[PDB]
Amino acid sequence: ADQLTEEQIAEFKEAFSLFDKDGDGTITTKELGTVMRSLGQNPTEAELQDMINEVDADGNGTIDFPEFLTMMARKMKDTDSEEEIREAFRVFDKDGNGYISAAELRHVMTNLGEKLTDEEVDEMIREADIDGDGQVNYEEFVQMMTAK
Amino acid sequence: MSYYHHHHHHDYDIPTTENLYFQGAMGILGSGQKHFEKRRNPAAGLIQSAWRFYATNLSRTDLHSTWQYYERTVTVPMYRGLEDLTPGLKVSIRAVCVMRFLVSKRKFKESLRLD
Ligand SMILES: [Ca+2]
Ligand SMILES: [Ca+2]
Repeated sequence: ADQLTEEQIAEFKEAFSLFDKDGDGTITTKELGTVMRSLGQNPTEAELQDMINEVDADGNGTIDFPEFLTMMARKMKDTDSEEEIREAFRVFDKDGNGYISAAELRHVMTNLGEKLTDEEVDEMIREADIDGDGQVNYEEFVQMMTAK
Repeated sequence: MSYYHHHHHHDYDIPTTENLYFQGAMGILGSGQKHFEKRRNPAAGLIQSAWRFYATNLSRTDLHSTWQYYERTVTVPMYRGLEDLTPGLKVSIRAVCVMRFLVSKRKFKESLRLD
């Protein structure tokens, strides 16, 4: 599953073409960092090298278009990689009914990983049918997010 | 260099002895500093990279560039070229979230396993 239809190739094409400068045909670390820097969020030089290690198995250090397309596309939208996501929650759940409380959920989301501000934490709640007590069923939340 | 000093006085200050004790083996909430502790940062990254992958809307500016195109339409003059190279931020977010997510899976696996 690399596309459903050829329309999606246009979305992938300009996503690549935002990164590539001057038609050299492959994305180097300088180009990859440059788009993010112009937008206004700049990863570390170490992070950029870590990123272009895991992507690009040819191992030359410049990202090719079908390799990028393969990375973007993979299997389309799916209930993907569940054991990796699901067990990640299980390291840090509140109690043996399978939930995380909202106050702790905001504190981990704000201060770890990608570091959310409070409104986008509330947006996570807003996509799930939660009323009253504010306790999040992570296993169900993963089903809703990765629905197909 | 720096030391802590305390004062002790009186007799029979706490005669009752119903101090709590453990009569069995049960799970206790904790972080194992050597290894288990270092999984906090990747797990949060993996979860929040995945959320971006789902997201159709975010608190960030999507529609602002379309409002600038409406200001272009109000002027009476017409230009064949139109806007040039409009930066695609929503497309850019889609491109970086998948890379961040794939890296996050490897980082979760190289924090599940540690030295
Ligand atoms: Ca290039
Ligand atoms: Ca390459």
